[PDB]
Amino acid sequence: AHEILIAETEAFLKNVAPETRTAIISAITGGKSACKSAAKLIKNEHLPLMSGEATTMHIVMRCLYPEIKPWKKASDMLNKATSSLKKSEGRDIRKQMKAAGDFLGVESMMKMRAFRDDQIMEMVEEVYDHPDDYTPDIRIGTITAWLRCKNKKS
Ligand SMILES: [Mg+2]
Ligand SMILES: [Mg+2]
Repeated sequence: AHEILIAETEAFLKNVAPETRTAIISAITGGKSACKSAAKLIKNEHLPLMSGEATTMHIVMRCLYPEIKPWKKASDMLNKATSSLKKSEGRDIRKQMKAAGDFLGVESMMKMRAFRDDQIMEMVEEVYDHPDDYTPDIRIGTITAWLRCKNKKS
């Protein structure tokens, strides 16, 4: 569903410059080495992105290629954003994510269970903190659904 992911990332980045957006999108669709390089560029904050835009893009990139190490700024952010969740609540979310299977499943899970922002964000934290615990379909689906949610507020 990486095609839909790319589309949502493009929309998420609509307000940045072309070359810049083009540089990011071209890299993330350019293979593992290209995406890795783009993630390093992102975390070093050389591009003129807002803090939230940079962390969002690093999450997208690590979700695509989990060999990319975690950026503390993004990691810490997801921790704070979900700090009010009981461990039991997160346990339920892990199971439900897995059972969701793919993008359509994950989107449906978020909507039909009327998830709060913190619950959505716990799904994103699961894929960012523990990408290897989830299939590519779940990682991409979760991040796509998350980006779709944000873009609908634009
Ligand atoms: Mg965490
Ligand atoms: Mg958490």
